[PDB]
This record gives sequence, structure tokens and C-alpha cells, in this order.
Amino acid sequence: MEQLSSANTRFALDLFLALSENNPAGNIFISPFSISSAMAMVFLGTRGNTAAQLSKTFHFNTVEEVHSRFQSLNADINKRGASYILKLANRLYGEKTYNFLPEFLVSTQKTYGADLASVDFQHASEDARKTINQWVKGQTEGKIPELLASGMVDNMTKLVLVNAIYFKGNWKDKFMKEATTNAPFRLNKKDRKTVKMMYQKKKFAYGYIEDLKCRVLELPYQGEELSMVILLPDDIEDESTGLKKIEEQLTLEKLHEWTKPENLDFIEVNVSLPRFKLEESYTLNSDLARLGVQDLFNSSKADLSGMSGARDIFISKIVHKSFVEVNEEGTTFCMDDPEENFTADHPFLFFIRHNSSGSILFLGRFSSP
Repeated sequence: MEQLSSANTRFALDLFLALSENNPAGNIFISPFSISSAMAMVFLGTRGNTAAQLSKTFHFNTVEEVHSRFQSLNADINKRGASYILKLANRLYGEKTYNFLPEFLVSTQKTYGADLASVDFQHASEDARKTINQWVKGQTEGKIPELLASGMVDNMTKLVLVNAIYFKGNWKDKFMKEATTNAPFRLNKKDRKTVKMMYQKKKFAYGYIEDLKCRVLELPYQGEELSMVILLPDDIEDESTGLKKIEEQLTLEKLHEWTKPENLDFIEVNVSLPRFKLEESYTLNSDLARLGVQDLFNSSKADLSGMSGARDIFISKIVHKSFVEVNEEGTTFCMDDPEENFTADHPFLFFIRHNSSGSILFLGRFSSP
């Protein structure tokens, strides 16, 4: 019920830090859940060591009835009909000279509502590539028009996973456009850049981590189904973004400790937040390999028996992309209420959590406007 929730966040943090190895100071925005589910889907088509590696990496050994639990969660989360826009393009494209097992085809669209669609990589990879881009573009209401660049798919391509999502939701408590001001966002100790600063004074769940001189703010979205949690250091206190310490500490245990009910008080908060857009694209092959998924990409060692009978199959590409817009958009007279500031004018970590299950749908670092 909530084993999967724990599994998926462990992996979220595993992935975040793997990606941080290659970009310690820049914007990162991923959708850990989408990836976890997409790979859970890839999972049921994999056997042998290829399945095992995939399972320890994503921490699936820890979850009973993985797929049953995933079908349930997705269902919960794509609920007709939320206030927020959440649009996922999750598909698996394979070269059309391969006989994909009908029951697998059936599993994916029943357990994950996704399809293995066949295309001509061998002879028509440029059209194939344009066909893939078209479909995601459709699925994302034009928000992600060109997922794959030219060259990303050739005549040697066997199997491709695509996974793009767009999210925009209305705040429970909206910002006023008249309050949003041109203000300096510090990238680090030595560098500033002007951004559009949203301002708001209202009641929010608020926490402090005295150990890391860091603040926690929960901003729920309209409907209460989803919430943004933001981690903001008191000041930049290192030679980079100021997020190094907090990143070193990231575990599921710490994440819960910081964000659980017992450690948040509803308080009056002066919230300055940048209006920002993050669309980040990732071919996850090399990162998943660092994390333990080796065989799946190796044409020899790959064991994808669960989806096809052919012998030279393997994943050529795994492309993930998340897009969010954050703006002012949205729908206490106590004297003794504690006042507190939350001024995100320097880099911060943040995530968008599904409040019911505790699952992390989106995870990112905003460091460089």
C-alpha cells in the first residue's frame, strides 16, 4: 500500500544525486514517479539478471504486487477531474520487424495505460522519429513539441522508451500579480540575476531545520490533492549554490523528518517566490547504468523475453522530459500568530508531492534562472 511510496522516493533521491554528479550547480527538474512507473512497465517484460538489476535499482524487491499497486496509484493520480493539468506521454517504441508478445501488449495498456507501438527504425528512422515527436506533442497539448532531436534515433535503434510530462496547477492561495516585482535572484555568493518575484503573505505549513539552517514551506495546490514542498537555506553559505550540505543529507528518512506533520506549524509566512519555467530533458541510459541497470542496454546480455521472442533486442534510448510553469495563478486575523519569512531569492530544492500516498511526482533544483 505504502511500500511502493517508500521504494519510489528512495530511487528518486538516488536518481537526483546521480544527475547531480553531472550537474552540481544547475537546474534539475525530473519526474521520479513517471520514470519509476515507466520502468515498472518495462520491468514486466524483462527476465533473468536484466529483470533483477532493474529491480534492485528501482527498489522493487521491497514491494509486493508491484504492478497491482502501480495501476492503483496511477489511477488515483490521474483522477477525472482535477484542478491541475497533468499530461503524460509514456510510450515504448520498437522496430517493427519484431514479434511482440500479445499478452505483454495487453499487460502494459491494462496495468499502465501505455502501448508498445511498432515503427520502421531500420529503413525510416527520420519519419519514425517525427512520428514519435508528433504523438508526444499531441499527448502534451503542444507543450513538448520536439522530444527527440535529429540523430537521437537511427537505423541501429531497436527499442526506445519515451516519457514526457507537463504540469501546471492552480495554487490553493494565489499570488497577486500587482505584488510580483522585479527582484535579484542570487545564483551564488558572487552573482545576481533579475527575476520576477511573486510575493504573498498568508498562512502556510512551515518548518525549520536548525541542523542545516534551512526552511521548509508547504504550498498546497487547489483541491489539496497535490502540494509543493520547498527547501530553502537561510543564506548561501558555500562556494556554490548553497545546497551542498542539504543534498549530502537527502535520504527518505531525512525527507520525512523534515516534512512530516509533527515538524510543520501553520504560521503566517512572507513568501517571495520566483515566477519560473523549467523544462529539462534527459537521456537516462548512462545514469541508470551508474545506478545498477547494466544488462538492459547490452545487446548480448539483455533478457527481454517477457515482451519479445527475438534474440538481439535491448533498450537503445530512454528519454525523459518534465516541464513546469510556476506563476501567480490560483483560485486569518490572529495577533499571536508567529510571523516568518520565506524568501526564495537564491537556489532551492523543491518537489511536488501527491499528498495522499506521499509519492513524489516532481523533483527539482532551481538554481539558475
